[PDB]
Amino acid sequence: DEKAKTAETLIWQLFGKAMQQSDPNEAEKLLKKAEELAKKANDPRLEQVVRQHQVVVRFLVG
Amino acid sequence: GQIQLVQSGPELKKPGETVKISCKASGYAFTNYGVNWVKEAPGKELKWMGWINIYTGEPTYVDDFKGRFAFSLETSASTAYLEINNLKNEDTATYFCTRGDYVNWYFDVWGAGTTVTVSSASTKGPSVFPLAPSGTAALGCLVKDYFPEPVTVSWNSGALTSGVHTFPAVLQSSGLYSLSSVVTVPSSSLGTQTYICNVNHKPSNTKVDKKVEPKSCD
Amino acid sequence: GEVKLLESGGGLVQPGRSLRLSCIASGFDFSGYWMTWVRQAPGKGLEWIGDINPDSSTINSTPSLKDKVIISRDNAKNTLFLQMSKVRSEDTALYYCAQRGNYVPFPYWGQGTLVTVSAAKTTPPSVYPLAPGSAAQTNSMVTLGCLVKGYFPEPVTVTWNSGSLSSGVHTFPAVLQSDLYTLSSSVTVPSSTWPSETVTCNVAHPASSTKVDKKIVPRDC
Amino acid sequence: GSIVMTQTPKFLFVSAGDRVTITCKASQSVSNDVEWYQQKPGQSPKLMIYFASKRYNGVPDRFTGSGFGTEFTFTISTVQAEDLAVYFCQQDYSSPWTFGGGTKLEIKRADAAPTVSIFPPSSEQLTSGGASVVCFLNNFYPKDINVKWKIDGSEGVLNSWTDQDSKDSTYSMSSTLTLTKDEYERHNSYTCEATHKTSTSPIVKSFNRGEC
Amino acid sequence: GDVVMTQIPLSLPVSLGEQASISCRSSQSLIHSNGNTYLHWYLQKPGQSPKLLMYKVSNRFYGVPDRFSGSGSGTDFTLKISRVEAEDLGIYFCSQSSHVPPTFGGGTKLEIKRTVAAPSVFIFPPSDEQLKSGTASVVCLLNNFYPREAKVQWKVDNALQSGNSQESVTEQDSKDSTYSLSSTLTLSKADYEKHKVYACEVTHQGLSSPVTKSFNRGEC
Ligand SMILES: CC(=O)[C@H]1CC[C@H]2[C@@H]3CCC4=CC(=O)CC[C@]4(C)[C@H]3CC[C@]12C
Repeated sequence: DEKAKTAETLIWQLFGKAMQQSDPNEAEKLLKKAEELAKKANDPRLEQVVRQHQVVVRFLVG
Repeated sequence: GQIQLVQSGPELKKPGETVKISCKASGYAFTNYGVNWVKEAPGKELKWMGWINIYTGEPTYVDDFKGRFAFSLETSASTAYLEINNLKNEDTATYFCTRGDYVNWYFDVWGAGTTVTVSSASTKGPSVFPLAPSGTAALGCLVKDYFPEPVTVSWNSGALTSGVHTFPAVLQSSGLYSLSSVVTVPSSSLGTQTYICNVNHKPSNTKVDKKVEPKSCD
Repeated sequence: GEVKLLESGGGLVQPGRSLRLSCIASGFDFSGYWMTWVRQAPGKGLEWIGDINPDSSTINSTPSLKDKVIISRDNAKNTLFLQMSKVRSEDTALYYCAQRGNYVPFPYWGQGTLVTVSAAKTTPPSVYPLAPGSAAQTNSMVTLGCLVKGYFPEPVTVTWNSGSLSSGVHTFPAVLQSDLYTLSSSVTVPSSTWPSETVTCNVAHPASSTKVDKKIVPRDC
Repeated sequence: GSIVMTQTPKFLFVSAGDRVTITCKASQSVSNDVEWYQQKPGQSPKLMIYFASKRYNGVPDRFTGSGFGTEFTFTISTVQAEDLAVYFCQQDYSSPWTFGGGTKLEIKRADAAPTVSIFPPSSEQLTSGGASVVCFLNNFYPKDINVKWKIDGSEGVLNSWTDQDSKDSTYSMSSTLTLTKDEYERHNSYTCEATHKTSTSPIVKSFNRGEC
Repeated sequence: GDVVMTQIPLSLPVSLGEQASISCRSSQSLIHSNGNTYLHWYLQKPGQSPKLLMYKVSNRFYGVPDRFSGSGSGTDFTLKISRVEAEDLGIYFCSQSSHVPPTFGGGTKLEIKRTVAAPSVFIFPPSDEQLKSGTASVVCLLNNFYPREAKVQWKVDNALQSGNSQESVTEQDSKDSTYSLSSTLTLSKADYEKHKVYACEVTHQGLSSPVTKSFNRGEC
């Protein structure tokens, strides 16, 4: 699915942007946007990836 | 292309020096994983050394590996460097650079491993002595006091291969190596067949052909 | 082909002498496996004697028999030898040679040979016919027999018509009395087959090297 | 000291189709180096189980082996007629290698009456000076049986029993009466009498020397 | 501190065509907060880098044959191989990632199983060339035995030696699966010439009694 791949690329880009951020609120907003994009893609795997990214970002940045 | 990591060749150092090992990644997007380092000591367990994140370059070390070790990156060339300062005799080990994932947290792609050996002994050639025989009799050659590894032992220029045992080398107290090569032959052929052991040590450019005879008890 | 182990050298030996048994192996690479001698007392459990390695460098033997036996092998003729000195009455037994392999323990066994240590003297067997009486011919099946009496030592082999008749043959264990053995062997055949067809019992005694063929004949009444 | 292997039970009386279990117990740890052998009456031992769980080539699937440490078990799920034998357990963990005592397996069946036949001494044995009167009792069960010799009605007797047959599981018995030629010729009537569980009256087989 | 992983057993002899089982036990709970249990199994062959076999307890990594299975929970985990082959020999070890930092187990080695066999013992004296240099090495060789456990002792005039002998062991043979061992005793020239009788004593499980191979200095 091309749409799924594009959504995955966008999710990874958002995760990369969040990883190099200093304000945890900005990272939370980016992760919320990524979760919304994953929900729009209708793929459980993308939701799982977003959930894991949230955990990793919250641990490392927070 | 095939996803792989390439590491530099083996390293031989003296105490007090500094070494630098490289790890080059090819076959994937270098900025979507993490680079972990693993150290394996002889006869011990694998030990996680630390990891470096590509996004920001900030490294993380365990407590035991702080101070003397350093991680660095060259993103344009897709390379990771490990730098060791103030070497000791306890740092002789094999180092792997491996790729770590962000979703399942495993190490799925491993490098070949770079061996680092630290010792103050200097290059020296081997000495070959005959373990002489005295319906099946065993004989051989003893290789003593050579540094560093490895040496190659052959019988009759490779003509004899059945029953030949070549034991792994062991480090002596003085810092040099030794080993033994043995072979079993029928007793009736001892006085007819000429047995020669050939020992080759490339770092010292030493090649020795030793003839083994039954001990002249007469 | 099929793995074959064939023993030889057994029989009667007077006490205090020496004994030499041989075992020939065929069907496999004789110079690659360990070789074992095992023995069994009559009516008892097995007992392990010893074994030897391919090049005769290491020999294992039971501690109680370490000083009495000597094992050797010859890969030129595919042969294994056992030698015993000063045998006693306690060594009367049956001996097997077995292969001891790398991945399977004791997979192939020989037939085994009988060793009897006694001071008696060899005596050839006496074979007698056993024909049914006139009143025993009223059944569809009729029994005949051969009686082997007064032989020494064991064993004797009794067959009927050179092994052609294998069904309906009972061979009872021998009884020992006054240093002589006695046994009887019976065969049951359809009444329409005898005396129309010839029935002959063959008795072989290797110890006395005596072979006797005795035809079953109706009683001369 | 030598490792002592104790095997139980010593005797087994089972009917066809049942399941049996034999236990071999060591005096000290022998890891998993135990082999189970089967020996039929009058033949060489045959390897059945090795390394305590593995099955040798050609062995029917109804034989299983298990255990570890100091106890091992050998199990037959469905006993057939041709499984009558003696079974041994052996360890080769440490020299010297010791065998167990062995379990002797026996088969039950329905009771059967014996077939009785009598044979007077042959002419050649009479010529030799002796006289052997033979009594054959074929195909009965169970083994317990009484044999009586009657010379002219009046009560040198050797008794031999065969091993249990592996096809129909019956026992056969040979009774031999040994006498001198003169003693045999001094009497006419000779009777073999069988008393067995299958009947309340003895089976009588009689002959007369004058008769032939 | 760091989670401690203990693996059972240290050496596992198995035969081709059968099943094998390996146990890994942690020092504490490996269940992560989010719900997943991160226990991984790796395999390493001689002379190569480790390769992932199983991830997250029971999942199977891409390319792994179907005969590998994993199970367990809490602090007890198990790996099972239904039908061992010649290519499955190596060192297996577990790892965790649920608590910083990841740790690795000690490793279980798989090897072929065969029957017991006693060693052949030989003894080699020192040559004259070495004696002219001031040192003397005496060698005791044990040939073609199984299993790996054997004990060697050096006796000089019936006095047990300690702290100057070194041993070396080969790998399992590729044709009949046996080992070989070499024990070297090093002496100075004066100490070598102070004594007469030298002996190597071997104790092995497959031998009913210890085997002594001895010689005398200067004799033949
Ligand atoms: C991407 C990568 O290399 C992985 C391999 C091991 C992983 C770590 C394992 C331990 C861990 C547990 C957490 O709950 C937070 C994230 C961390 C700290 C992980 C971060 C990502 C790592 C470093």
